[PDB]
Parts: sequence; structure tokens; C-alpha cells
Amino acid sequence: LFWDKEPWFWHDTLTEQLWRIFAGVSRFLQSISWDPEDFEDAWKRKRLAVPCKLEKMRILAHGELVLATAISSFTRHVFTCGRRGIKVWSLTGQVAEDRFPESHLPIQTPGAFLRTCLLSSNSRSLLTGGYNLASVSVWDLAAPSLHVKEQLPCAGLNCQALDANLDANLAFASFTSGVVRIWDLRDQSVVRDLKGYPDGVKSIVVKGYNIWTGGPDACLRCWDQRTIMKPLEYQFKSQIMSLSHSPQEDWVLLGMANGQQWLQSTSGSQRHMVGQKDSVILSVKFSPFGQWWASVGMDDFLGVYSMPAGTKVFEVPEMSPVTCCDVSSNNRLVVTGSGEHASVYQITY
Amino acid sequence: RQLDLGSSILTERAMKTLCAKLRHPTCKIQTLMFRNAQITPGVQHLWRIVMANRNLRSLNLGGTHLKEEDVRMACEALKHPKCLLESLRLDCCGLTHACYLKISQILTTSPSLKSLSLAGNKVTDQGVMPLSDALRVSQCALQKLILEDCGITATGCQSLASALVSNRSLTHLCLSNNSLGNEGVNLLCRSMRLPHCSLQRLMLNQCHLDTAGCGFLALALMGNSWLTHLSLSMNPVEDNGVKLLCEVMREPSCHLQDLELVKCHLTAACCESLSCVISRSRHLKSLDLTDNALGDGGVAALCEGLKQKNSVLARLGLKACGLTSDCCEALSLALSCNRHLTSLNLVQNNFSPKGMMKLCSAFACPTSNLQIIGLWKWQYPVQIRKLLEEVQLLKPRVVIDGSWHSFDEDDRYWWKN
Amino acid sequence: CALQKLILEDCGITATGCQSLASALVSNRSLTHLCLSNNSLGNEGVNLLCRSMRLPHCSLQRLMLNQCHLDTAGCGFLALALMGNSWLTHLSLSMNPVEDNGVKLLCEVMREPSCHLQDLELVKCHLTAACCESLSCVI
Amino acid sequence: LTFSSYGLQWCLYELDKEEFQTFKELLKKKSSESTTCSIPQFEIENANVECLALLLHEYYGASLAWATSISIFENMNLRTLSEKARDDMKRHSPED
Repeated sequence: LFWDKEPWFWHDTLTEQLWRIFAGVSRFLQSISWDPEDFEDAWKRKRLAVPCKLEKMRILAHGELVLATAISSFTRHVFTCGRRGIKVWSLTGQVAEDRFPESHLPIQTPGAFLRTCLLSSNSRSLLTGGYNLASVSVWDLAAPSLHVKEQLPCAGLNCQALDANLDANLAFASFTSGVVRIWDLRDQSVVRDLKGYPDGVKSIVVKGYNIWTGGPDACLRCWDQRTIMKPLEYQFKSQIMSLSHSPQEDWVLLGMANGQQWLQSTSGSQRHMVGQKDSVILSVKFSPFGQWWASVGMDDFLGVYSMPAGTKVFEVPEMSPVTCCDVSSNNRLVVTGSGEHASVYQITY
Repeated sequence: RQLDLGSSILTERAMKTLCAKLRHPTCKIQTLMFRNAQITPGVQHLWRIVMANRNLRSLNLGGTHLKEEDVRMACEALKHPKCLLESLRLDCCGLTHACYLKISQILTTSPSLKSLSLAGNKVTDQGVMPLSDALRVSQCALQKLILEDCGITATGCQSLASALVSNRSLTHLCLSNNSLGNEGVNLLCRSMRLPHCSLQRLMLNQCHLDTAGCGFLALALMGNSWLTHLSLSMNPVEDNGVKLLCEVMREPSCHLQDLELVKCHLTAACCESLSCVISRSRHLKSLDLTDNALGDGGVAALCEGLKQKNSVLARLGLKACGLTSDCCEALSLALSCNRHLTSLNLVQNNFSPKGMMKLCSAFACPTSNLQIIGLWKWQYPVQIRKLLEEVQLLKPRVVIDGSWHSFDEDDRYWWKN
Repeated sequence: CALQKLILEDCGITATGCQSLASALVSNRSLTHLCLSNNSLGNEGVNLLCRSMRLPHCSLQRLMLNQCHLDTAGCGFLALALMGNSWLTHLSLSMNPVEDNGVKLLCEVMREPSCHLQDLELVKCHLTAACCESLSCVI
Repeated sequence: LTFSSYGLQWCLYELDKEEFQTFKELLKKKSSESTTCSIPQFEIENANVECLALLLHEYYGASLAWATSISIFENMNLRTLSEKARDDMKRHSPED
């Protein structure tokens, strides 16, 4: 949109000409393609190939700073999050830039915000929570009208990260008081509670019977639900900004806020460099097929990297610093958010 | 001329109706394609048109399932004296031994068919021997042959060696993704050392080669002047193998023109040898080095090579080699000096803005004439984009497209498949 | 120069010495024997000797290379040079970590009628059954 | 009956042509090893995705067909489609 000198559609020209006449006074941008057959990309001379292309295809205007983004692919929507509420967009129509959301989700309570969001892997629930709020709410997206179906009680606590695991019906949370709780969606009763670190944990990731967390103290810990044993501590040099766990193999990918990335394996304590940058990374996300990962930073650049060794395929520039990203489940679409806008790209290989 | 089906679920009635309108002599379509479609119920209807129509030239199948009766019908249809079909391509049809026997018989009997491809079929050595026996006869009119994922072994290699020494007609052969090994390489090399061999292009990819296989090929390469192309990609041929090939190719008698090798675990020493070859040789016209950690030293060596005015290298291939600023400066200087290089490629590298400035300035020089360049415009800040557009304005013939294989001849990629 | 034999045992010469001696060998036409023992000439020195011996006017009859840290690469170079030359009659490569592959290469070059190698002694080359089969065919 | 088969077909309509053939081959091997219930081979080879799912339900059984398909999905190294199938089974299979 901005990158081109001017974005234009095929019918735009005819409409402009007819308007000019009435008042008496590649080149053509394309729309996203959904069907899998129409991709028609020849074999290089469901898949594990490494992508080799990008192109912007829309911009989304929210009106205020953007803190978290999510992209559903089973349904086409997208979710943006700001201090005053959440806005739901759509991607079906064709427009250069969007201004009329699909629905607004406001909160009326003095000194009440939101700071985080998270979507279920089935695209059926949406966790929301923030400062000075009564509880963590879950929205029922499968229903013909948005409405909270449950509440997770919490008093005098601020949530700074969320997560879930639908196989066992467990919902997780992290609070600024260094307290990590749990719940059960059947009964909504706290099952356990892990505490002892006032610095707290900025990011938590759940997979199987382990819970990996990290924070400003520059340490990574592992907890197990079954027992009450103490965690396993790993030592690093800088702070940790985000984590993601490969779905295929045993690796944990994180950013160190000094332009470095490291991989950690559960089986044994092994590490190795996979990238270097002059900026500070603010997020890292893993592809649904574990062959590549995306990384959005602070020095106005979006990067894509290759899993086997860590070499970078390419990157795209932007105007404002980015703070979030999210890769679709199709492995095709990747969303990012900077400033007061949320843009959409496409991947072809 | 050309008709294709990118995807479809054809009914038997549908394919019958389509073929009915193609048996008419007024039709003028040369090519066909059904690889991605699903046309299995009506495949039998496809043979009548090739038997009848005279202007049909090519036919491409794929992914379908063929029964013995269908292959017998294909043989009979090919056996009509009136057919002029000059290409066939069977794929993953899951044929049977009797099918290979029938195919060999039609190959020896049919004079029109000048090509054949069998990729993804399970063709064991028992399927290699009948074909070699058909090839031995002096009437065979085959000129190309593709065998992918056939999983042949040394016995197939010696069968092919005997056929090749006996035969005098075949020109292109591709044996890729097979576990031949050093012994098969050696057998083929022995068969090829004779001066009467008439092979012009052979490629062996993923063949589990090693240093010894490269030594055997180099040894059999000396004293030959017909073979013109070769490609050994995705094999752990270390620096030493490339060194042996360079030693063989440094002679004035060799006639090798194109040589590509990807993912071979290369380094700077091979680059020194290849720079010597480029500076001295007089028939090499292409080269490829991808996914190799050539680095600054390697690129500097190749630059010292291409600085020479004698070199006749046409196209060069660099990618994912891990470059930087100083090497890009050196490459820019060399491109300023050279005058024969036309094509080029640089992607999956990390250039600093100063380096990109250097590269555009070098592309600006009137002396150099590069008709293709491989780069991504949008991957850079606006300053760089407008600079590259300015360069594009001068010399309107220049083309800057990141995706290489543009303006590349059709044969290079149509032969392989 | 009127030299016919030259023994240089444990001299510790390098690749540059290889280039010097090989050029001198090519220029000369009197030398017939040469022993270069216990020197880490390596595969690059083997290559320089290979090139200097590739010429058809070379008329040296005997050369030996003991304890030179050879490998399969130098064996490939020697196999390449040996082909097409009928004057060199003796050779030896002892106590080197040559493998099955190097012996196979030497057998392949020697199996043809035009080769005139007469003596070949090798000790401690990590051989196996395959080398035996190849040497049986050669014999 | 139809309710679960619908979700199963939608599970098998994400499969590519080559993936579809590989699935058919694995199923044929499993059936041949099986003696409790025999499935003809020509019918398997001639069937499309919808016919495949309907027949797989018809011979094997709802829960068993879902389990077999999930296992084969895992064998082909298809994880995500397996999880989708498991969840949609949780939501489609009636309580028993």
C-alpha cells in the first residue's frame, strides 16, 4: 500500500473515469487467494519447503497503540488489541485500506484496561485480561453473538501473559506478582499455584507436562504438573522477551533482547547461535510445520529465518517499530502490528 | 497449439467427449498435459487420438494408474505406421515387468518415438536388462531417457554399460536419486572411455558419490571430446574431488562447457582451483555454486579469476554463500572490469547499504553489459529502491528480477523433465 | 649434469621444494633414480610431481615416496599421471593411510595394456578383501 | 451416522493427490494384514475421498474408523491434521 507509489485495482480505473465524466471536470494490485488449487506454484528445479516471497495486501487502522494480534485461518478474521478494547476485522472483502471493523468489544470500568489476548488452537475461545480487572474473561466465538461464557476469578492481581492447552482442558496465567496459576474450564477452580520469584515471568509456554517460563532475571525454568519438584534452572546473559516451542522436534526458541537467538533442547543442555542483529527482538514465532520462524524487532524490520541452520531468507522494511506478529495455521499468511496499524502479508513458494 | 489442465475431476463421459473432438484431422494442437488432473477412468480413450491425429507431437501423463491391457493398447497404437509422435512421458503408473518388456519391444520396433521417461516407477534391474537388450540392437531410434527414483543397482549399471558400448544412437541420459555409488560410476566410466561413444549430456544427482567416484569420472574424462554437459549435485564431493576435476579440465583438449554442482561442502581451496580454470580454460560457459560456504576468500578468488580479459564465462551462479560488504566491493570491481559475463545471481545474502551502493555503481558502468541480475528490490530501504530504479532507467535492456531462471533457454529445464 | 641416483632421507622438504625439484626434473634428461623418504610432501607436492611427470619426454625410471602422509587424493593424482606414460617402471608408497579406493584407482589405471609399471611394494595400507579381488583381476 | 462421516470427509479433503495415494496404500496394507474384516482392493483403488470415508465408516465403524485414520495420519508425519481430526471427533462422536 504505502510501499507502492499508489495502490490501484482493476475496476478503480473505470470508476474514476466515470466519476470524472459525470462531474464534468506488476501494476494492478491483487486480492488474496484462498483455494489451494489456485496457488499453482511449479515445483522448484503438507509441505516442508522454505518460503521465498512476500507482498503486502492490506492495512488495518485501529486508532490507538496495538499490543497484541491474532489471526484465524479456519475463519478469515483478525483480532487487534489496545488499552481500551479489542476490534475484530475481516479479510474477505477487497479494499486497499480498512476503517469499518466487524465488531467492537469495549470494557466499562474505571481504571480498567487490557494488555493481552490469546486464541484457542481450534478457533473457538478467546482469553482476555488486564490490569485492575475483576477476572479473566473467555469469549465464545462459535456462537451467533459474542458473549462471555465463563469467568476466572482473581483479586488484586494483574495478568501479563496467558496460554491454554485444549487436550487436557487447562488454562494458564501469569501475574506481575510472580504468581503462575492454573484452572479447569469444567469447574473454574484453581488447581495449583507456583510462586517464589518476585521478578516474575514475562512469558510462559505450555506443551505436554512441562511449563517453561522466563523473565528479566535471565533464567529459564521448567515445571511439571504431576509432581511438586523444584524447577531446572538454565543461565543466560540477557533478558528474555518471548518463547516458542517447535511442534515437530524438541527445541525452544527465544530472543535475548541483544540481537541474539538461542535454541534449547529438553533432553540435554545444548545451545548454539542462529542469528545476530543490531536491534532488540520483541517477538519470535514458529511456523506450524517447524521449518522456519519469523522474528519482529524494534529496528523497523520483519525477518524470516530457516530452521535447519538459522540462515535468513529475506526481510521487509517498515516505518514504525513493530511489537507483535502471528503466523497463520495454513503457513501462508503472516500478520504484524506497528504503531496504530496492523498489516497483512502473503507467502508464496 | 498447447492445451493443459491445471486440475480437474473428469468423468469418463467427459473424457470420451473431449477425445471425440480431437480425432478430427483439422486439429492443430501440438502439446498436451494431464499430470495434475485426475483422468484415470478415461485414460484408455487417450490412445485413439495419438494413433489417428498426425499433427500431435508431444504427450504427457503422470500420477495415473495403468493396467496391463492399457499398456498393450499403448503399444499397439504406437505400432501403427502412420504415427509421428516424437515424445512420451509415463510417471508413477506403477507398471509391471511385462509392461517393461512390451515397452522395450515397441522401442525397438517403433521408429517415430525419440524419447521416453520413467520417473517414480519401480524399475528394478530386472526392468533394466530388457531395456538394455532393446538398446543393443542397431535399429533403436531413442535419443533421450529419464530414470528417476528407479532404485537401480550395480547390475543395472553394467547392463547399461554393455548397451552403451554396443549402441550408437542415444544422446541424453539422466539417472538421479539412485544409489549407484562408486562401483556404478566406475562401470559407466569404463564404458564411456571408448572414442566412439556418442553421449552429450549426463546427470547424476543424489547418487551417494564420494571422492573415489569423482576420481573415476575424472580419469574417464581424459581422452574424450563428445560429452559436453555434466552435473553432480547434492553429493558429499569434497574439495579434493573438485580439485581432481579441475586438474583434468585444465587441459586444452577437453570440451566440457556446462558444469553445475550444488551442496557439495565447498570452501576457498576449490575456489582457487576454479579461478585458475576460468582464467585458463576456453570452453567453459557456465557454473553454479549454491548452498556452499564459499565466503569472502572464495568470492575474492573467483573475482581475481574473472578480472582477466581472456575469460569467456557466460553465466555464474551464487546464492546462500554468506557474503558481506568487502566481498561485494571486490565483486563490483570485477564486474566493472569484465565484458563477457551476461547473467548473474545473488540472493539469500546480507549486503550492507554501502555494499549495495557499490553494486549499483558498478552496474552503472558503460563497459559492463549484464542482461540479467538476480535481486529483490523491496527488501531494501526506499533510497536503495530509487537508486536501483535509476540504474534500471539507463540501459533499458537490463532486467532486475529476484527470481532467476528468467530468460534461461527452454531446453536446459525441459530436457531434465 | 650427469646424475643417475640421489638419496635424500629425512630432509623435511615442503611443497616449494616439490615445485623446485619438479621443474628441475622436467628440464633435465639425465636423472633416472630419486628417493624422497620421510618428508611431509603431502597431496599438493604429489600434484606438482604429477604435473611435472605428465610430459612425454620425462625419462626417470624409479621414484619412491615413503612416509609422506598420503591419502586417496594423492593416489588419484598418481593414477592420473601414470596413464599414457610407459617409461616410469618402479614406484612405491609405503606406510601410508591409503584405502581400498586408492588401490582400486591404481588397479584401474594399470589394468590396461599400455601401462609399463613393473614393481609395486606397499606395506600397512589398511587393505581388505576388495583390494585383493581387484589385484587378483590385475594379476 | 452422516454427522460423523461429514467431519471425516472434511478431514480427508485436505489431502493432496500424492498424499491421498499414500494414504490409500497404507490402508490397503492394513486391510490385507487384517482378517477380521476384509475390504476389496479394486474398490479402494477406484474410490474418491467421499467414497473412501463413507466406506471406511461402513466396514470398520465410527470410533474405529476415526482411530485408524488418526493413526495413519500420524504415520504419514501429518500432526496438525491429526489434532484437527481428534478434536472434531470429540465434537462429533456421541457419548457411549
